[PDB]
Amino acid sequence: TLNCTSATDDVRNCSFNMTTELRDKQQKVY
Amino acid sequence: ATNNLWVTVYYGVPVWRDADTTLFCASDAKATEVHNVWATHACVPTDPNPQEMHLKNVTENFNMWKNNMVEQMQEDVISLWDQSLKPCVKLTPLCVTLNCTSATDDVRNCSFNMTTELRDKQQKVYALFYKLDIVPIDNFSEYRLINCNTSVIKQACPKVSFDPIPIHYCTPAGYAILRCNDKKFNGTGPCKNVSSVQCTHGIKPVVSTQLLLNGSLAEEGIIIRSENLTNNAKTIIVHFNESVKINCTRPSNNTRTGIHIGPGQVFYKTGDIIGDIRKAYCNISGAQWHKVLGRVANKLKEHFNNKTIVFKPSSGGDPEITMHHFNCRGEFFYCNTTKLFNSTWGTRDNGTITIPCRIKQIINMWQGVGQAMYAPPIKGVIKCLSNITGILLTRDGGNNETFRPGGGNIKDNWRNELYKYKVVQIEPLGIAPTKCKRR
Amino acid sequence: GLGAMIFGFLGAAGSTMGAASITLTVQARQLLSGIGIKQLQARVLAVERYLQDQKFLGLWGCSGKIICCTAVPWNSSWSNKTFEEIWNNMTWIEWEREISNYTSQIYDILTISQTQQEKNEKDL
Amino acid sequence: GLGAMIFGFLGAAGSTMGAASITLTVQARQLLSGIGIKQLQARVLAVERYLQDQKFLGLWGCSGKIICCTAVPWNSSWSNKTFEEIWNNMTWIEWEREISNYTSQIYDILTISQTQQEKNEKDL
Amino acid sequence: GLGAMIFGFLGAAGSTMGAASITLTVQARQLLSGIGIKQLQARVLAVERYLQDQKFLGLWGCSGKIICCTAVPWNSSWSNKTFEEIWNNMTWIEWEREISNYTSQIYDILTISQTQQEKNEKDL
Amino acid sequence: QIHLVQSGTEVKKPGSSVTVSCKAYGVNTFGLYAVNWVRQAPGQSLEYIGQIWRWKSSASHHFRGRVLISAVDLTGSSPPISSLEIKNLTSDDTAVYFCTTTSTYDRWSGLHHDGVMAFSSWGQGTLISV
Amino acid sequence: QIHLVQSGTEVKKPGSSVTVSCKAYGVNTFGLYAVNWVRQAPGQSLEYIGQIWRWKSSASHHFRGRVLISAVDLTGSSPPISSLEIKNLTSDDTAVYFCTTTSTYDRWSGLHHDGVMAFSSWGQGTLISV
Amino acid sequence: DIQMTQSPSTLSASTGDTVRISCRASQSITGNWVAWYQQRPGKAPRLLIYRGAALLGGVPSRFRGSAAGTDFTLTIGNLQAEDFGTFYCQQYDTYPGTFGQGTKVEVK
Ligand SMILES: *[C@@H]1O[C@H](CO)[C@@H](O[C@@H]2O[C@H](CO)[C@@H](O[C@@H]3O[C@H](CO[C@H]4O[C@H](CO[C@H]5O[C@H](CO)[C@@H](O)[C@H](O)[C@@H]5O[C@H]5O[C@H](CO)[C@@H](O)[C@H](O)[C@@H]5O)[C@@H](O)[C@H](O[C@H]5O[C@H](CO)[C@@H](O)[C@H](O)[C@@H]5O)[C@@H]4O)[C@@H](O)[C@H](O[C@H]4O[C@H](CO)[C@@H](O)[C@H](O)[C@@H]4O[C@H]4O[C@H](CO)[C@@H](O)[C@H](O)[C@@H]4O[C@H]4O[C@H](CO)[C@@H](O)[C@H](O)[C@@H]4O)[C@@H]3O)[C@H](O)[C@H]2NC(C)=O)[C@H](O)[C@H]1NC(C)=O
Ligand SMILES: *[C@@H]1O[C@H](CO)[C@@H](O[C@@H]2O[C@H](CO)[C@@H](O[C@@H]3O[C@H](CO[C@H]4O[C@H](CO[C@H]5O[C@H](CO)[C@@H](O)[C@H](O)[C@@H]5O[C@H]5O[C@H](CO)[C@@H](O)[C@H](O)[C@@H]5O)[C@@H](O)[C@H](O[C@H]5O[C@H](CO)[C@@H](O)[C@H](O)[C@@H]5O)[C@@H]4O)[C@@H](O)[C@H](O[C@H]4O[C@H](CO)[C@@H](O)[C@H](O)[C@@H]4O[C@H]4O[C@H](CO)[C@@H](O)[C@H](O)[C@@H]4O[C@H]4O[C@H](CO)[C@@H](O)[C@H](O)[C@@H]4O)[C@@H]3O)[C@H](O)[C@H]2NC(C)=O)[C@H](O)[C@H]1NC(C)=O
Ligand SMILES: *[C@@H]1O[C@H](CO)[C@@H](O[C@@H]2O[C@H](CO)[C@@H](O[C@@H]3O[C@H](CO[C@H]4O[C@H](CO)[C@@H](O)[C@H](O)[C@@H]4O)[C@@H](O)[C@H](O[C@H]4O[C@H](CO)[C@@H](O)[C@H](O)[C@@H]4O[C@H]4O[C@H](CO)[C@@H](O)[C@H](O)[C@@H]4O)[C@@H]3O)[C@H](O)[C@H]2NC(C)=O)[C@H](O)[C@H]1NC(C)=O
Ligand SMILES: *[C@@H]1O[C@H](CO)[C@@H](O[C@@H]2O[C@H](CO)[C@@H](O[C@@H]3O[C@H](CO[C@H]4O[C@H](CO)[C@@H](O)[C@H](O)[C@@H]4O)[C@@H](O)[C@H](O[C@H]4O[C@H](CO)[C@@H](O)[C@H](O)[C@@H]4O[C@H]4O[C@H](CO)[C@@H](O)[C@H](O)[C@@H]4O)[C@@H]3O)[C@H](O)[C@H]2NC(C)=O)[C@H](O)[C@H]1NC(C)=O
Ligand SMILES: *[C@@H]1O[C@H](CO)[C@@H](O[C@@H]2O[C@H](CO)[C@@H](O[C@@H]3O[C@H](CO)[C@@H](O)[C@H](O[C@H]4O[C@H](CO)[C@@H](O)[C@H](O)[C@@H]4O)[C@@H]3O)[C@H](O)[C@H]2NC(C)=O)[C@H](O)[C@H]1NC(C)=O
Ligand SMILES: *[C@@H]1O[C@H](CO)[C@@H](O[C@@H]2O[C@H](CO)[C@@H](O)[C@H](O)[C@H]2NC(C)=O)[C@H](O)[C@H]1NC(C)=O
Ligand SMILES: *[C@@H]1O[C@H](CO)[C@@H](O[C@@H]2O[C@H](CO)[C@@H](O)[C@H](O)[C@H]2NC(C)=O)[C@H](O)[C@H]1NC(C)=O
Ligand SMILES: *[C@@H]1O[C@H](CO)[C@@H](O)[C@H](O)[C@H]1NC(C)=O
Ligand SMILES: *[C@@H]1O[C@H](CO)[C@@H](O)[C@H](O)[C@H]1NC(C)=O
Ligand SMILES: *[C@@H]1O[C@H](CO)[C@@H](O)[C@H](O)[C@H]1NC(C)=O
Ligand SMILES: *[C@@H]1O[C@H](CO)[C@@H](O)[C@H](O)[C@H]1NC(C)=O
Ligand SMILES: *[C@@H]1O[C@H](CO)[C@@H](O)[C@H](O)[C@H]1NC(C)=O
Ligand SMILES: *[C@@H]1O[C@H](CO)[C@@H](O)[C@H](O)[C@H]1NC(C)=O
Ligand SMILES: *[C@@H]1O[C@H](CO)[C@@H](O)[C@H](O)[C@H]1NC(C)=O
Ligand SMILES: *[C@@H]1O[C@H](CO)[C@@H](O)[C@H](O)[C@H]1NC(C)=O
Ligand SMILES: *[C@@H]1O[C@H](CO)[C@@H](O)[C@H](O)[C@H]1NC(C)=O
Ligand SMILES: *[C@@H]1O[C@H](CO)[C@@H](O)[C@H](O)[C@H]1NC(C)=O
Ligand SMILES: *[C@@H]1O[C@H](CO)[C@@H](O)[C@H](O)[C@H]1NC(C)=O
Repeated sequence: TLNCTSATDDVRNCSFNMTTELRDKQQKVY
Repeated sequence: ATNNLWVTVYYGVPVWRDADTTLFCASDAKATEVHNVWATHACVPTDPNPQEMHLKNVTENFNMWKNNMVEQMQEDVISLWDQSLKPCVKLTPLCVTLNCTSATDDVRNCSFNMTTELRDKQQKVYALFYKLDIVPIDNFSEYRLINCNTSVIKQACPKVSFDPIPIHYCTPAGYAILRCNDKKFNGTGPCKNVSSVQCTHGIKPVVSTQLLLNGSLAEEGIIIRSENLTNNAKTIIVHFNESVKINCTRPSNNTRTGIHIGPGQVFYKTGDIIGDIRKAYCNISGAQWHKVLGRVANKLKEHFNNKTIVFKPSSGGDPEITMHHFNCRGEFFYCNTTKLFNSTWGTRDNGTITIPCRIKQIINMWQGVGQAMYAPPIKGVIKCLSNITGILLTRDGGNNETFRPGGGNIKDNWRNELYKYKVVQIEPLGIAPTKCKRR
Repeated sequence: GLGAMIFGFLGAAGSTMGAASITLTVQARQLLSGIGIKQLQARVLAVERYLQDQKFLGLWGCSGKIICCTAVPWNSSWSNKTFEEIWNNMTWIEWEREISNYTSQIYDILTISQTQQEKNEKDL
Repeated sequence: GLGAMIFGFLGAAGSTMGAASITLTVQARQLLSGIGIKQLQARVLAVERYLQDQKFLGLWGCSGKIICCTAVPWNSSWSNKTFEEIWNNMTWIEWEREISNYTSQIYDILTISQTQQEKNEKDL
Repeated sequence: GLGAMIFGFLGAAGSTMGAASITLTVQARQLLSGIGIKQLQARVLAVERYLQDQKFLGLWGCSGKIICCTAVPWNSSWSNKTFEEIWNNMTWIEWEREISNYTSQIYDILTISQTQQEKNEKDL
Repeated sequence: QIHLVQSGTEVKKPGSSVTVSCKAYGVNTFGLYAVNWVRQAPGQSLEYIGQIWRWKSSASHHFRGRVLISAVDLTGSSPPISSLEIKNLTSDDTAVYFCTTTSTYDRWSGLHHDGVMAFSSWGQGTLISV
Repeated sequence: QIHLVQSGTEVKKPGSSVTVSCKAYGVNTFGLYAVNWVRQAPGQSLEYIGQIWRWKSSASHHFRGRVLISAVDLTGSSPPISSLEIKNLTSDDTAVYFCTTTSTYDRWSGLHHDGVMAFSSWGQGTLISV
Repeated sequence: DIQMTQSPSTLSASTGDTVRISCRASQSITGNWVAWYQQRPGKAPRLLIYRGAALLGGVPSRFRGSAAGTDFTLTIGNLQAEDFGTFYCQQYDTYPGTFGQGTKVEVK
C-alpha cells in the first residue's frame, strides 16, 4: 500500500514500507 | 639452369600459430553419488593414458604472463563454481540481528530468529559463529553476517564435495598444447625441449591466498616468477623444488545439526564444541622450512642484485586479502602466517613452527568475482595433510629490501602450474614446391 | 589427420624437410590406428575448419589425400630458392612464415589450374 | 562453395547458361580465397546438409568436385529440349523448376550408373 | 549411407554374402533418394563418426565410395579361409567377430599400402 | 609502452675502451625480446654491429673478436640493460651508437626472421668522438 | 480466403464497346498475384484472351491491338479490380467472360510458369450477347 | 653480401602531396623481408615499415608500403609537414642486415 500525494510535472510524493538488508529490522522508504 | 619446380600441397605439415581457444577439462576415471564442484557436472570425458610427443631441436617462445590459457581456466573455474552452486539452497534468512556473545578458540555464541518449515509458526535458533563472519553493528552483543551488503549467501548442499581432484585441460581437434619440459625454466622466453601433448598434467584447482598448496614440484631449481620485477605491485611467484610438509587440523569435536528453514532447506550448523578447544593450528618442520627459505633467499639474491633480504610479515587488514586462505574439509582456514615470514638475511630451530588458524564459514572466496558460499562444518576433529609448495611474495616500495607476503590476482594461484603450457593452433595445409605434374 | 575428430598432429616439427616428409607418412600410418557447451562448440568448429581444409583439398583435385601434386608453375617471385636449398636447410614453420604473403594468391592460382585441368579434359 | 562454413554462393543467377558456367568457375576461384545456441544449431545443420550434398557428389564418382560428368542417357521424357535451346534461352532456377518432378529419379539413375560403372571396372 | 544425416542402414543382415553385396548396391540406390541438446549432441557426434569413417575411406585412396579395392596381400594368418567358403556359408557380422582381433592391424597395413602406392606413382 | 634510453655522450682518447648502456623501460625480458647494436658514422648511413637474441651474443664479421656486448634483464632496481663495449677505438669508430629492442614472441609477426630482425623502438643515439 | 466477383451480364449493340470489371476480394495485391481474362463461346470450349502479370498487360495475337485490359490493385474502398474492355464486338465476341487470379509468390509451386499459369480461383462468368 | 641502393637519392616536396621511394637489393629476397625507417637528423630512427607493407600501431595510415620482387615501394599520400627527414631501407634476410644509404626529404 503506497502512501502517495504530491510535493514540490506533478508526478506525486510516495512513502511506503520496505524491508532492509536485515529481515527483522524494517525499512520506511521515500 | 632451368629448375622448373612446381606446386605441391601437403596436408599434415607441422605448422603452428600461437593462437587461442576454449579448452575442455578432462579428469581421470574417478568422477555415481559423487557431486564435487570441480569435475562432475562440467566434464564427463576421462583421459586414460597420455600421448606426449617429444620435439627435437626446436625452440618455442613461451610467455605465461600474457597467456590466456590460465585466464580462460580462471573463467571456467568461476563459472564452474557457480553452475555447481545455484541449484543448492540459498539461505536468505540469516541476515537478521544476531544475538551473539561467547560461551564455553573463543568464536562466540549466537541465537537469533528464523522461520520454520511453517511460515506462521516461527523459529528461534542457536548457533556458533566466528568473529570474522560477523561485524559489530551499532555484554550480549548484537552482530550481523558479513555478507548482507552484497549478494545472498547459499549453502554448500553437503552432498557436494570439494576435493580438488586433478583436472586436465585437453585441447579439441585442431590444437595442441606445447609443454616446456625444461628444468630451471623461468616461464618466460625460450624453451629447449618443448614437447607437444594433448592434455596438461593434472592440475589441482586449489585456492590459497598467501602461499600455494599441493602444487607440482620443479625438480632442480627453485624458480622465481613475476610479470615485472621492477614493479613492486606484481605478485612474485616462488616455486620450490622440495615438497614442504604441513599438517592442518582442527583438533575439536564440533557436531553438525540442522534446522528446517524452508521446504527441503535444512541449514546445517555447529553444535556442542568439545575436544582440544583452542585455535586450529598448522605445524611446519623448521629444518625443511628454513632450508628451503634459505635457498629461496639464495635465488632471490641471485635476482635482486645480491642484496640484504628481509621477510617482513603481511600488511594486515582484511583477513582474506591478507592471510592464508586454505581448503581443508569443507572448512576454510585463515592462518596468520606471521612467524613463517620474518627474517633478515645478508637463526631458528630445527623444531616446529605452529601457526594459528581462524576458520571461516561464509566465504566470499573470490574477491567479489563469483558468488558466496556457506561452508558447513563437517563433524569434528579434522586432519588434512598438505604439501606447501609455493610462496607469493610482493616486494614493497621504500640499503635493504623486503618481501612482504601478499597475494594479488587469484589466477596467480594457477600460474605456477600452467607456466609450461601454451595452446597452439595447427594450420596443416602447407604449399611446398617440388616436381610432379599430376592432378 | 590424427585427432579424436581427425586433424593432423605435429610429427617432428624440428626435423628438416628430407626426414619430415618420411615422418609425415609415418604420421599417417600410426595416426589412423590411434584414432558442457564448450566441448560441443569446440568440436563443431573443429568439424567446420576440417571440412574447410578438405574442401581446399577438394577443389584442387586432391580429394582429401596428402602429397597431392598439381600442375602450377611455381613462380620465382614467390620464391627464387632452389629445392635442396630449402629442402635440406630449413623446417616447415619458417617456410610458411616466408610465404605467408602469398597463400591467398597460391590458392587462387591452384584453383584456376584445377578448373583449367578439368575443363581441358572436359574438352578431350 | 563460398560460405564461412563452405557452401556455394549465387554467382550471377540472372545470367543465361553460357556465361553462368564461366562465372561458376570464377565463383570457385574467388570463393576459396574469400574463405547463442542459434549459431551452433544453424551451422551444425549446415555441416549436415553440406556433407549430404557432398555425399551426392560422392556416390556418383564425382568426389566432391564441380562439372563432374557421368554416363547416363538423359531421357527425352525428362526433357525433349535441345542443348542450345535451353543453354542460351534460360537461366538455372527456371530449369530446376522444370525438372523438379524428376530429381529423385535422376538421383536414382545416376546411382545405378555409378555402381554399374565401378562394378564393370571391378570386372575389368 | 542411408540416414537423415547420412550413414549406412542394415540392408539384409541375415542374407549370406553373395546376395548381400547385391543388396548393398540396391541399398545405395534407394538410400540416397530416401535422403533439445540431446538431438544436437547426438548428430554432432554423428558428424564426427561419419567424417572419421570417410577419412578411413580417404586415407586408403577410396575417396568415400563403396566396393573400393586396394592392393594388400590378405594374409592367411588373418584368415586361411577360402573365398566361396566364407562367401557362401556365412553372414557379415560373424565374420567381423572372426577378425576383430586384426582390424587395427588391417588399417595399419592398408595405410602403408596406400602411402606406398601414391609414393610409387609419385616416382613414376 | 616500450621506451629505450642509454648512456650519455662520451668523448674519449684514441686507444681507449668505451661502454654504452641500454636501459629498456618496458621490456618484460631480454629472453623473448632481442636487442640490436647499430652504429652511425657522422652523416654516413647507419651500419649494424651486433645483437643479443635469446642469449646468443653475436657481432658482425666487421667486429668479431674486438667488440663485446652484454645484457642483464629485469632485476629489481634495474630495467633490462644491455651494453656495447669496444676496445681500440679508431678514428673509424667515431660514430653515433644505437640500442634497439624487437618483440620476438609472436613468431609470425614478421618483425624478425631467424636471428635478424626489424628494429622496433630506438633510443637517443650516442655521439662518440676519437 | 480468396474470392472473385465481377460485373453483371451485359447485352449490347454490334459495334459497341464493353468493359467487364474484376473485383478480387482476397487478393493482397496484383503485384504478386496475376489475373487472367478468358472467354467462353456458348457451348464451345473456353478460349484464353489476356492477362496482367506484374504490371505487363498482354493479350493474345488473336486480340492484339483491339482489346485492352487494366488493373488497379488494393485501395481503400476498392478491392484489387481489373477490367477487360473490347471495342467492335462482333458476333464472334458473343461469349461468357472470366477473370481469374493466380498466386505467383512461391515460385516453385507450379501454378505458374514464366508468364503463363494455371488459373486458381474463378468468378461467375459474364454473358455478353451481340 | 648485399649493397642495397634506393631511388631516389635526394628528393623534395610540399604538404598535401603524394610521394614515392623504392629500394633495390643486389639479390632478390622473396619473403618481403624489408623494413624502412625515418629520422630527423639528431633524433633516432622510427620503424615505420616492417615486412613490405605491414604498418605499426602508431604509424599514420597515410603511409603505404608495397612489394614487387626486388623493388619495394613506400608511398605517402596527403603529406604532412612533420614527416620530412631521412628515410632508410633495410633487408633483413641474410645476416648481417645491411641497410640503405638514406634519402633526405625537404622543401624546395
Ligand atoms: C629467466 O631465467 C633464465 C634462465 O634460464 C634467465 O636467463 C639468463 O639470464 C641472464 C641475464 O643476465 C644471462 O646472463 C647473461 O649472459 C650474457 C650472455 O653471456 C654469453 O655471452 C657472453 C659474450 O659471449 C661472446 O664472447 C665470448 C668470449 O669472447 C664468446 O665465447 C661468445 O661466443 C661471444 O662471442 C661472440 O660475440 C662477441 C660480441 O659479444 C663477438 O665479438 C664474438 O666474435 C662472437 O661473435 C659470454 O661472455 C658469456 O660467457 C658466460 O658463459 C660462459 C659459458 O657459456 C662462461 O665460461 C663465462 O664465464 C660466462 O659466464 C655467455 O657466453 C652475459 O652478457 C651477461 O653478463 C653480465 O652479467 C654477468 C654476471 O653473470 C657479468 O659477469 C658480466 O660481466 C655481464 O655484466 C656486464 O653487463 C652489464 C650490462 O651489460 C653491466 O651493467 C655490468 O656492469 C657488466 O658490464 C661490465 O662487464 C663487462 C664484461 O662482461 C665489461 O665489458 C663492461 O664494460 C663492464 O665493465 C649475463 O651473464 C644468462 O646467460 C641467462 N641464462 C640462460 C640459460 O638463459 C633469464 O634472465 C630469466 N628472466 C627473468 C625475467 O627472470
Ligand atoms: C506498390 O507500389 C507499386 C509501385 O512500384 C504499385 O505498382 C503500380 O500499381 C498501379 C496500380 O494501379 C499501376 O498502375 C496501373 O497500370 C496498369 C498497367 O498499365 C500499363 O499497361 C497499359 C496497357 O498497356 C497496353 O496498351 C498500351 C497501349 O495500347 C501498350 O503500350 C502496352 O504494350 C499494352 O499493350 C499490350 O496489351 C494490350 C491488352 O491490354 C494488347 O491489346 C496489346 O496488343 C499489347 O499486347 C498501358 O496503357 C499503361 O500505360 C501507362 O504507362 C505508359 C508508359 O508506360 C504511359 O505512357 C501511359 O500514360 C500510362 O500511364 C501501362 O503500360 C494500368 O492498366 C492501370 O490504369 C488504370 O488506372 C489509371 C490511373 O493511373 C487510369 O488512367 C487507367 O485508365 C486505368 O483505370 C482503368 O481501370 C480501372 C480498373 O481496370 C477502372 O476502374 C477505371 O475506371 C479505368 O477504366 C476506365 O479507363 C480505361 C482506359 O484505361 C477504359 O478502357 C475503361 O473502359 C474505363 O473507362 C494503372 O495505371 C502501376 O503501373 C504500377 N507501377 C509499378 C511500377 O509497378 C503497386 O500497385 C503498389 N501496391 C500496393 C498494394 O500498394
Ligand atoms: C615495469 O614497471 C616499471 C616501473 O614503472 C616500468 O618502468 C617505467 O616505464 C615507463 C614506460 O612505460 C617509463 O616512462 C618513460 O620514461 C622515460 C625515461 O624515464 C626516465 O627519466 C624520467 C625523467 O628523467 C624519470 O622520471 C624516470 O624515472 C626515468 O629515469 C621517458 O623518456 C618517457 O617519456 C615518454 O612518455 C611520456 C609519458 O609517460 C611523455 O613525456 C612522452 O610521450 C615521452 O615520449 C617522448 O620520447 C622522446 C624521448 O625519449 C621525445 O623526444 C619525444 O618527443 C616524446 O615526447 C616515459 O615517461 C618510466 O620511466 C619507467 N619507470 C621506472 C621506475 O622504471 C616498466 O615499463 C614496466 N615494464 C613492464 C614490462 O611492464
Ligand atoms: C482485406 O479485407 C477485406 C475487408 O474485409 C476483405 O474483403 C472481404 O473478403 C471476403 C473474402 O474472405 C469477402 O467475403 C466473400 O464475399 C463474396 C461477395 O461479397 C460481396 O457480396 C456480399 C453479399 O452481397 C456483400 O456482403 C459483400 O460486402 C460483397 O459486396 C461472397 O460471395 C463470399 O461468399 C462465400 O463465402 C461465404 C462465407 O464468407 C459463404 O456464404 C460461401 O462459402 C460463399 O462461397 C460461395 O461461392 C459461390 C458464390 O461466389 C457460390 O456459388 C457457392 O455455392 C459458395 O456458397 C464471401 O462472403 C468479403 O465480402 C470482403 N469484404 C469486403 C468489405 O471487401 C479481403 O479479403 C481482405 N484481403 C486480404 C488479402 O486479407
Ligand atoms: C604479409 O602478410 C601479413 C599478414 O598478417 C601482413 O601483415 C598485415 O598487414 C596489413 C596491411 O599492412 C595490416 O593491416 C593494417 O594494420 C595496421 C596496423 O596499425 C592498421 O593501422 C591498418 O588499419 C588502417 O587501415 C585500414 C584499411 O584502410 C582502415 O580501415 C583502418 O581504419 C586504419 O586506417 C590495417 O589494419 C595488418 O595489421 C598486418 N597484420 C599482421 C599480423 O602483421 C603484411 O603486411 C604482408 N606483407 C605484404 C608486403 O603484403
Ligand atoms: C633444489 O634442492 C636440492 C636438494 O634440496 C638442492 O641441491 C643442493 O644444492 C647445493 C648447492 O646448489 C649443493 O651443495 C647440494 O649438494 C645439493 N644437494 C644435493 C643432495 O646434492 C638445490 O640447491 C635446490 N635448488 C636451488 C635452486 O636451491
Ligand atoms: C603438529 O606439531 C605439534 C608440535 O607442537 C604436535 O604436537 C605433538 O603431538 C604429539 C602427538 O599428538 C604429542 O605426542 C606431543 O606431545 C605434541 N607436542 C610436542 C611438543 O611434540 C602435533 O600433534 C602436530 N600435529 C599433527 C597432526 O601431527
Ligand atoms: C627434455 O625433457 C625430456 C624429459 O624431461 C628429456 O628426456 C630430454 O632429454 C630433454 N631434452 C634435452 C635436450 O635435454
Ligand atoms: C605430496 O602429496 C602427494 C599426494 O598423494 C603425496 O603422495 C606425497 O607424499 C606428498 N609429498 C610429501 C613429501 O609427503
Ligand atoms: C567428536 O565428538 C562427537 C560428539 O559425540 C563424536 O560423535 C565424534 O566421534 C568425536 N570425534 C572423534 C574423532 O571421536
Ligand atoms: C605431519 O604429519 C606427518 C604424518 O602425518 C609427519 O610425518 C610430519 O612430521 C608432520 N609434520 C609436522 C610439522 O608435524
Ligand atoms: C652475489 O652473490 C653470489 C653468491 O653469493 C656471488 O657469486 C656474486 O659474485 C655476488 N655478486 C657480486 C656482484 O659480487
Ligand atoms: C608469378 O607467376 C604467375 C604465373 O602464373 C603470375 O600470375 C604472377 O603474377 C607472378 N608474380 C608476380 C609478382 O608477378
Ligand atoms: C634469386 O633470384 C634471382 C632471380 O631469378 C635468381 O637469378 C638468383 O639466382 C636467385 N638466387 C639463387 C641463389 O638461386
Ligand atoms: C527415360 O529413360 C530411362 C532410361 O534409363 C528409363 O528408365 C525411364 O523410365 C524413361 N522415362 C520414362 C518416363 O519412362
Ligand atoms: C519434343 O519431343 C518430341 C519427342 O521426342 C520430339 O520429336 C520433338 O522434336 C521435341 N521438340 C523439339 C523442339 O525438339
Ligand atoms: C601376415 O602378413 C603380413 C604381410 O603384409 C605380415 O606383415 C604379418 O606380420 C603377417 N601376420 C603375422 C601374424 O605374422
Ligand atoms: C588352414 O590353414 C592352413 C595354413 O595355410 C592351410 O594349409 C589349410 O589348407 C587351411 N584350411 C583350408 C580348409 O583351406
